[PDB]
Amino acid sequence: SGVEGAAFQSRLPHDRMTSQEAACFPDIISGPQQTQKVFLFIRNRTLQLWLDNPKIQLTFEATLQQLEAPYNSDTVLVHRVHSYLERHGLINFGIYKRIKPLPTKKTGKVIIIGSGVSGLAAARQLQSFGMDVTLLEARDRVGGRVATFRKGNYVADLGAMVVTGLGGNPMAVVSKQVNMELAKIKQKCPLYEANGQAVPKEKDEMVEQEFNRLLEATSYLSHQLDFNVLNNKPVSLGQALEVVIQLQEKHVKDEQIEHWKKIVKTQEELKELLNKMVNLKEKIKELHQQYKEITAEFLVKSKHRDLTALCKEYDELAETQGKLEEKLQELEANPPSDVYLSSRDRQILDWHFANLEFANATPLSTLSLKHWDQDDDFEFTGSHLTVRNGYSCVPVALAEGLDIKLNTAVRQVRYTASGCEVIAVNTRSTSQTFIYKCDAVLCTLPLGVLKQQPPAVQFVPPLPEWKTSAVQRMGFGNLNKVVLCFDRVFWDPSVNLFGHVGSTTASRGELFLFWNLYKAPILLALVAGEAAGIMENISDDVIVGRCLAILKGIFGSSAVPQPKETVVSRWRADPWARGSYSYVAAGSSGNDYDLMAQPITPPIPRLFFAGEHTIRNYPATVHGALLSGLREAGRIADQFLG
Ligand SMILES: Cc1cc2c(cc1C)N1[C@H](O)C[C@H](c3ccccc3)[C@]13C(=O)NC(=O)N=C3N2C[C@H](O)[C@H](O)[C@H](O)COP(=O)(O)OP(=O)(O)OC[C@H]1O[C@@H](n2cnc3c(N)ncnc32)[C@H](O)[C@@H]1O
Repeated sequence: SGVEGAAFQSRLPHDRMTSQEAACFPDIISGPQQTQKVFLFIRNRTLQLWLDNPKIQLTFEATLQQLEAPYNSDTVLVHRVHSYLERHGLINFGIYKRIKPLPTKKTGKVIIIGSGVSGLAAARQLQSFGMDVTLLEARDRVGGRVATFRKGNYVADLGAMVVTGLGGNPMAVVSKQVNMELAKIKQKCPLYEANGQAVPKEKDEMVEQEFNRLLEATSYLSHQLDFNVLNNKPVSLGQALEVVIQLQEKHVKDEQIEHWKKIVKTQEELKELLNKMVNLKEKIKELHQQYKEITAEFLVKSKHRDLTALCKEYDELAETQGKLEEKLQELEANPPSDVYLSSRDRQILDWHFANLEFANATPLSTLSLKHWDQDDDFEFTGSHLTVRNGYSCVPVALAEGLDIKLNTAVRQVRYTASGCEVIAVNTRSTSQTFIYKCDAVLCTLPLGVLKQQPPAVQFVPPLPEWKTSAVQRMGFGNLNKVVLCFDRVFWDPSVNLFGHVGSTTASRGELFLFWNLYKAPILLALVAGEAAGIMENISDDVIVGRCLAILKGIFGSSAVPQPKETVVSRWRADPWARGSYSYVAAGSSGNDYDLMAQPITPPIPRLFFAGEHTIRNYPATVHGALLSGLREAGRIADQFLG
C-alpha cells in the first residue's frame, strides 16, 4: 500500500474525498464515482512522489511523466490535482531544491508578523507562490517558541523539544529536509521520592494504574453522564478528578465499616455463646453433685444418661464455638484496605498529575473536563522522539532566503478595505519606527501576546467581539525548563528521563521531571503546573541550587558536581510569548480554535491568523504551528492570486 501510505502520511483517507477536495472538485464528487477513484489515485500517487523525495520540488511536469497509463493521459486532471496539493501545502512544502527557479516578478505584498514556525512555514509557501513577503520578528533570532541553547558542544532546547510520532506528522518530511537527528524516547522513567529513594516497581505500576483509572472515570462522567456543568460554572478536569478521588475514599470507608460490623457481630455471637456455656457448666456441676444417693440401679442409670445428655449439649457448643473463633480470626486477619491512598501513594499520584500538567502546560483545575483532550482523535502513530541536535535546526533552515527583519517589534496593525499598514519599532532604539504597507497581514502572534492587557499591539479597527471573546476564553499555559550543563555524566546514561516526586500537591510541578537527551553532559529539569509561573520569580542561582539538591538526594552528594553552564527559561515573563502554549480552558472548546483561524475582513479578507492557537486538531504543537502556516498561505494565495 504505497499510495495508500502516502495518503496516511498526509493525514488523508486514501479511499474517499475530503470535504475540502469536494469543494474544489465539485464536478468529481457529484459525478461518475469511477472518476473519483481516478482522482484519489492521482492524488495519492502525487503525494507518494513528493513524500518519497521531499528534498526536491515536485513539478506538474515530473508528476505527469511518472504516472503510469492511463493516468498520464489525463493531463488536465493531473494538473488540477497537482495545483491543489501544492497550493494547500501537501506537496512542495518545507525546504527543498527548486528545479523551477522563482519568477522575478512578485505579485502582491504580505507582511508576516512573527518569525516562528507558523510564520516561517507560511512565508516559504507564499514566496514559492511568487508573492512579496517580509517577516517582522521582535526577537534577535528566528524560531519563537522553538529555542535552542548552543555553546561549544552543549546543545539544549528551552522551548519545543519533542516530536510526537512520525506517522502522519508533517515534521517527518521537514526532518528529512533539514537532516535533524531524532531519538526515540525510552519508556523507563524511574521515580524518586523527596528523600531521594527510588519507588519500587510494584507501587510505581499500582499508582500509575490508579491514575489511568481515575482519568478514565472523569471521561465516563463527562462523556456519558454529561457531568460538565455545576453551579452554572463549567467543570474542570481537576475538579472532576478530586470528586472521583472522594468517591474512592468513600467506597473504601464503606467496606471498612461493613467489615467492622462483621467483626462486632461475630464478637457478640461469641460472648452470648460463652455465657450459655458458663450456665451449662453451672448446670453440670449441679449434677456432678447431688447425683450419688438403693433403687440406684435405676437412679444411677438415670443420673448418668442425664449427666451425659448435658455433654451431648456442651462440647456440642464448643464445636459451634470453634466455627466462630475460626470465622472471627479469619476476618481480623483479612481486613479491607484501610485507606484509598497512603500519604506516600498520594504524592506519587500527584507526580502523575504534574506530568499531565506538563503536557497541557497548565494546572488541572483550569482544563475543560469535556474538551481538554478534544484533539486526541488526531494523534499521530509511532513513538515520540526527541531532537538530539536541537530543534532550532528547523526554523533556522526554514529561514533560508527569506526577508526577515529581526529586532523589529510590531506595535500597530491597520487594515482597511483597500490595503494594510503595519507599524513597528526597533527594539534596539525604540525611537525609530517603521511603516510597512502591504495588501495583507498574517498575524502569528502567540495567544499570550493577543491576551496581553494593556495590548502589546493595537489593531485598527479593533478586532471584532467574536474574536476578542475567543482570545479571552482560550487558555494559554506556561512551562519552564532548567538546563544543567556538567562536564561529567553522573546519571544513568541508558535512561532518558526520571522523576522527582514532590512533597505537596500544590508544588507537585516543581522540578518533577529530568531529561537526559544530549551528546554533552546535560540535564533538563521541568517546572510544571502551578509551580511554572511562581518559579519564574526565583533567580537562576537559587533554582539551580534546588535542582542540585534534588539530584544529590538521588545520586548522593559528591556525585553531583557544580554545573559549568546553566540556562533557565521564563516563558510567562517573556514579552514575545507570555506563556508556552494554549490549552482548552474550562468554558472554552475546540471551536475557539476555529474562531482564532478566521480572517478579519472589513470588503474582502485582509487580516489573517496562524499559530499553534489557530489549529483545532493540532493545537499547542510545532507541527500544528507548521500546518497552520501552510493553511494560511493557501487561503491568502487563493484570495490574492486566485
Ligand atoms: C515554549 C514551549 C513550547 C512547547 C514546548 C515547550 C516549551 C517550553 N514543548 C513541550 O516540551 C511539549 C510540547 C508538546 C509536545 C508534544 C505534544 C504537544 C506539545 C512542546 C514540544 O516538545 N513539542 C511541540 O511540538 N510543541 C511544544 N511546545 C509548543 C510549540 O513550541 C509551539 O506550539 C510552536 O513552536 C509555536 O510556533 P508559532 O509559530 O505558533 O508561534 P511562535 O513560535 O511563538 O512565534 C510567534 C512570533 O511572534 C513574535 N513577535 C511577538 N510580537 C511581535 C510582533 N507583534 N510583531 C513582530 N514579531 C512579534 C514572537 O517572537 C514569536 O517568534
